[PDB]
Parts: sequence; C-alpha cells; structure tokens
Amino acid sequence: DCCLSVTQKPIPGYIVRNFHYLLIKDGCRVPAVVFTTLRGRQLCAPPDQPWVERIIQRLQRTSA
Repeated sequence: DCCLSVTQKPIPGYIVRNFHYLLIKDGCRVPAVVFTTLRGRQLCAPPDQPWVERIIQRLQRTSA
C-alpha cells in the first residue's frame, strides 16, 4: 500500500510542487498519481479525474 490516502476532491494547482506516477511494482495495489505539496505532503489522486490531468498539464507548461 503506497498511498496513505487518495483524495476524492480537487487540490488547488498553486499547492502542487510536482507529481510522480507510482505502479503496482512501486509497492501500490493500483497505479497512483502522487502530488507533492509545497510543504512536501504526498497526496495520491485518482488517475481518471479530469482535475488531476488538469494540474499535470500546468506542471507541464510551467515545467523545466
């Protein structure tokens, strides 16, 4: 179990430092998108929610 708790509800973009994708083999039951907050809190998010794609598309434009 790699996710203490998936969030149902949208996280504000401005809170998110970055994302990483974790697989079964990473020690997860199901694959998970992990958002790391500015404070360093891991928030697992549902890969199928448009609000998750939506944050990742900003981390992509503002990226590096």
